Amino acid sequence: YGPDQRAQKKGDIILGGLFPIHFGVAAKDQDLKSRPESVECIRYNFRGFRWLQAMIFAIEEINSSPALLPNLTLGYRIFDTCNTVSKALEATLSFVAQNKIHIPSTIAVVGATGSGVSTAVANLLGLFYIPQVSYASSSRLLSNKNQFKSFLRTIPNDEHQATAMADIIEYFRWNWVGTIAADDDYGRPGIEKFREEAEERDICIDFSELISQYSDEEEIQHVVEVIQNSTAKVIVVFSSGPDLEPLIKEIVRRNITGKIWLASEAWASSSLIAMPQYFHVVGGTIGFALKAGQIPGFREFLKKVHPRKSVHNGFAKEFWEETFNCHLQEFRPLCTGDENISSVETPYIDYTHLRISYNVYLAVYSIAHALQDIYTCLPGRGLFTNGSCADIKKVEAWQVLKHLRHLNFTNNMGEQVTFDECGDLVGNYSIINWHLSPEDGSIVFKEVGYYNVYAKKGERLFINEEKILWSGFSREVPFSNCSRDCLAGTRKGIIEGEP
Amino acid sequence: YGPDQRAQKKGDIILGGLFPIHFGVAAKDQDLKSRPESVECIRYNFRGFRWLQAMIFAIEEINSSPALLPNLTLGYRIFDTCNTVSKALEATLSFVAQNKIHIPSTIAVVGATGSGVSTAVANLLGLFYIPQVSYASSSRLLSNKNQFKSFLRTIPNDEHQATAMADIIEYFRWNWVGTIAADDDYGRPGIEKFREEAEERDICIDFSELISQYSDEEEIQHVVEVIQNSTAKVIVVFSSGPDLEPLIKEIVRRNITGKIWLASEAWASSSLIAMPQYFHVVGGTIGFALKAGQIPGFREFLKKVHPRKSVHNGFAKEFWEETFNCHLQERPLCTGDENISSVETPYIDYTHLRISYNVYLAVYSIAHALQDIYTCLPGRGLFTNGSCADIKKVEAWQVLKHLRHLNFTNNMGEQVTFDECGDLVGNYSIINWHLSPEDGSIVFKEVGYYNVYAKKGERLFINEEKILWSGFSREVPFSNCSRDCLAGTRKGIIEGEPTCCFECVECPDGEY
Ligand SMILES: *[C@@H]1O[C@H](CO)[C@@H](O[C@@H]2O[C@H](CO)[C@@H](O)[C@H](O)[C@H]2NC(C)=O)[C@H](O)[C@H]1NC(C)=O
Ligand SMILES: *[C@@H]1O[C@H](CO)[C@@H](O[C@@H]2O[C@H](CO)[C@@H](O)[C@H](O)[C@H]2NC(C)=O)[C@H](O)[C@H]1NC(C)=O
Ligand SMILES: *[C@@H]1O[C@H](CO)[C@@H](O[C@@H]2O[C@H](CO)[C@@H](O)[C@H](O)[C@H]2NC(C)=O)[C@H](O)[C@H]1NC(C)=O
Ligand SMILES: N[C@@H](Cc1c[nH]c2ccccc12)C(=O)O
Ligand SMILES: N[C@@H](Cc1c[nH]c2ccccc12)C(=O)O
Ligand SMILES: *[C@@H]1O[C@H](CO)[C@@H](O)[C@H](O)[C@H]1NC(C)=O
Ligand SMILES: *[C@@H]1O[C@H](CO)[C@@H](O)[C@H](O)[C@H]1NC(C)=O
Ligand SMILES: *[C@@H]1O[C@H](CO)[C@@H](O)[C@H](O)[C@H]1NC(C)=O
Ligand SMILES: *[C@@H]1O[C@H](CO)[C@@H](O)[C@H](O)[C@H]1NC(C)=O
Ligand SMILES: [Ca+2]
Ligand SMILES: [Ca+2]
Ligand SMILES: [Ca+2]
Repeated sequence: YGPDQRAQKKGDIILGGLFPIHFGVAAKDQDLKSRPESVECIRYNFRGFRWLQAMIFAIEEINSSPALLPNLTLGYRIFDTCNTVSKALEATLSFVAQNKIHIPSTIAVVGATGSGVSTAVANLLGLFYIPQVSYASSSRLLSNKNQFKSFLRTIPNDEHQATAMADIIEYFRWNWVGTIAADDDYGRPGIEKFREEAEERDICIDFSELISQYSDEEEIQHVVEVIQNSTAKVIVVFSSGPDLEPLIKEIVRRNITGKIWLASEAWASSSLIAMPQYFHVVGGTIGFALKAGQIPGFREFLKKVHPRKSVHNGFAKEFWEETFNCHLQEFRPLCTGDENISSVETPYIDYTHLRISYNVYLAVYSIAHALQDIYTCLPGRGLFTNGSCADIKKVEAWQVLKHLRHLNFTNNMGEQVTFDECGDLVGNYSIINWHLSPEDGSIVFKEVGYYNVYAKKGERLFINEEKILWSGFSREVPFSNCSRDCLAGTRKGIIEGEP
Repeated sequence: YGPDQRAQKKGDIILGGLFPIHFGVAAKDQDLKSRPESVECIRYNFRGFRWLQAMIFAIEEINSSPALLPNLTLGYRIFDTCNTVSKALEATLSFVAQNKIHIPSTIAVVGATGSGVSTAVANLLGLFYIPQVSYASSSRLLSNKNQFKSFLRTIPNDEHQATAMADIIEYFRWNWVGTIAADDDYGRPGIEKFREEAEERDICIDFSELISQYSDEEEIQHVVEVIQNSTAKVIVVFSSGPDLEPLIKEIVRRNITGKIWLASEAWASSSLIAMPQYFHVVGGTIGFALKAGQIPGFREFLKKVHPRKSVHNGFAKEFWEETFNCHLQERPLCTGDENISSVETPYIDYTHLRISYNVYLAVYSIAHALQDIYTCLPGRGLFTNGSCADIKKVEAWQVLKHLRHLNFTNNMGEQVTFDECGDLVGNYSIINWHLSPEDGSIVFKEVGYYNVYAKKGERLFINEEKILWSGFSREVPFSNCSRDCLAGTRKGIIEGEPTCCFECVECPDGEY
């Protein structure tokens, strides 16, 4: 059961996992004139492979520490989703293969990345009460506990992002904008929340459009026609890189400049949009980012992968091949095997901060500490029936979920990690700016403030306007009002139809 | 296996089924202090039982006719979903149980009602390329063929409904309304489309709220207060009966009267809201409806039910118990000789068949897809090299391919064919809620239609002479946020308020 390439290790306790190794699937048509065959995957995601190694590192750090879960070993079974629902469902059917009835059971799943994939996986995982701990899903629809009974996450939701964007617009005195969002369960609720917030602060919106990764030519042309027919220089986008690339390509080949973008977290640091060829269009973007944690011995673990020594990993071979443009054997030169991964610039060991990787780390330690709480329990002071402890020899999924619901522990950085009613965390935000490197010629992200989620309303945002390059060259705030303000000797008037 | 309650029969080809026999599940939630049990369904839906009987009737009619499918017999396997995702997922896992690994396979499935349930079912059914035909799901999110490969339906989507509501509001000139929607995949896209159209037509919307079947007291109280403060008389609702009942209960308890409700097809005929004691609030509602059909011999088959002769129907015993307030023993004891006509229930208390006619069409659609595979000639086929499939060993994707190229004639002399998004087209009927003078009861009276086959601006037709506003009044209400400027005067601006609301200032001296 399950797909062919996988990261698998045996042990007393087995943990699941879903990571987007590939960016997407093939644009194919199957008019069913023959028996259908399995779809393929196209592009290679080096960021996703880095997230995969964080879970392995956390598990192997737990197994080597006698203070956490002694006399017990943890395994894993990690698959690939290709950013599609169907592959995730194929893997999940293997996750719950024994509960529906030679395959070990699953007690915890480190959830997917996309919101739609997470929803589709959770709808099936909630039947058997198997906890799922996501690390990048920030939709507000997953906070509903009537439908998703066993969903937890280590990332905050998207209400504060919309509120902060409205706060920025109010801060810089703009009242004429336009909105774009992806066509999924992550973009639509967020853009709706932003519209709800902006209606109260008297901000008028000109156009609203929806995009998708599989949009045809005559839906991109219409969207880019609507954009250039407007007089608003401020555009708000709730989408990811794969869902935004075609529109950006079309805009670039048309050479449309002068717009100001307010990026969400999904594409704030995406490598598909932050390209020097696009700088004369996407330059000067303002976006949001999370707070970066610390993992001490992580670079050494990343810099010791090998297609032959990493027998437990099935993605290492393709990582080597895609990195070195080389072909392994059991145009493309043959692989010697002694090549060095430090000589190639890829989003694998070329990073400045760890944000989602820290989330994977935290999810694995949350599961481990729930298991530890099960382990070190005194009978008569438990959490089940008349007060009892669950046996660590025969632990089940729902007991782990119950312990996760009542979790409180201090991480390696010296701060508590507690899950709220709907299994969410609250955290700070960091506001960044897109610059141009003077020496290397790449794109540099620079912090220009922060968003405080603890302070009172109206005292949260903090902007250092002195360090904002408005288009990479400008040092003056853009004008984005619909009409010029009247003077002392005049008054206002009404234009029929217009807001 | 799956759930214990079911209705199945042996045959060469088996069809699936998903009907909402109940309205919902129990309100109990576990604290995870013990092993969780199976959730239980609470209310009984007499409308959902009628739709199942339509599928059974269609199959039994096909088996008797030699012209349609000789030498082949159709069975069935029908489950209950209770308007819940988990039950439907369990039933669907039972449907595809053979293909995960003795178990017969399911050629086709007649889909669910709710869009949220249908999406969850289709996500799992699309892996195995099993065709699914829905009779009530009408969300536009299900028209994306890049995700739902094998979804088909016999009901139009809601874009035309939203445009029709905008046209109705434009016909009776109002520019100050409100909107209420359900928090699922059905009410959100429709309300977004309506907001787009209303902004296009220069109509101002005051508020916008979201409700759900499991909303607590504070949310309902906040929603009602929002409606109370605003002066917008006209309210537009995109939801169903179960999701709207708590709000209507709270409003009726607080006695808020005078609003004009525009109703979607989901609750324009629901028996949970169309009640005589709600009339002083929901009276005079204007809503949409589908087009009725004819199924001769249906009522007799409906009236020949019994909890003993129905060997193949496991839902009949609870039907009898609920109908006669009895208890069958293997609450008085059941004699078993009572008359169905004695008890007045939504089972046979109907006037037109509108959703139960879609089940008929779905069953004949699958039947005609199998007649095409059955009868063909070598070199004349939809598959590779012009070859034909094997009727003796037929697969699901062949049925899907033949469904994508289907063109047949209904019983009542009209054509059916499906678009390449698996959707259909049809007209609408606009009804008005009255009060019957003989028996106090809501009565729906048709006042106009919406010809979807016409050009823009010539589709809506409304007869005003048969509309009773608020159920008694004969005068068109008023909703504009501002009294009209009379003459010799100028518009004004009020700060912080929409352009729909002005001040009516007088002109300067020497002008006109
Ligand atoms: C979230 O951000 C706020 C401000 O950005 C943090 O508050 C700061 O806390 C440090 C140390 O406690 C103080 O030295 C600063 O003066 C605080 N800033 C302000 C504006 O009061 C807060 O600690 C952050 N939260 C977390 C969990 O790190
Ligand atoms: C663009 O419009 C905004 C609001 O429409 C203007 O913000 C006003 O700024 C003045 C002076 O700073 C304040 O007295 C007003 O209260 C602000 N408006 C509101 C609604 O608070 C802004 O000045 C305009 N910018 C330009 C360049 O005209
Ligand atoms: C309520 O407002 C609507 C539009 O804001 C009014 O409709 C206008 O009516 C005048 C004549 O009274 C026509 O000349 C306009 O063409 C109408 N506008 C549109 C867009 O159709 C309506 O009359 C107002 N109601 C009342 C009672 O005055
Ligand atoms: N929050 C996104 C997922 C996401 C977060 N960060 C990302 C970075 C890259 C790609 C996707 C993401 C969603 O729900 O859809
Ligand atoms: N169109 C509805 C389905 C529906 C039609 N009539 C109904 C009556 C009751 C409940 C649901 C329905 C939906 O998308 O969900
Ligand atoms: C595109 O627009 C920029 C900005 O004005 C201009 O400098 C450039 O010449 C244009 N054409 C290109 C980049 O081919
Ligand atoms: C978690 O435990 C620490 C231990 O002192 C305590 O200070 C903190 O308040 C606890 N967190 C919650 C949410 O109770
Ligand atoms: C369907 O069949 C009818 C009658 O054979 C024919 O007139 C029509 O062109 C066919 N196709 C469509 C799309 O209706
Ligand atoms: C809709 O109504 C028009 C006119 O009333 C009619 O010509 C057309 O055939 C109808 N279509 C359907 C699908 O009923
Ligand atoms: Ca250990
Ligand atoms: Ca306008
Ligand atoms: Ca206002």
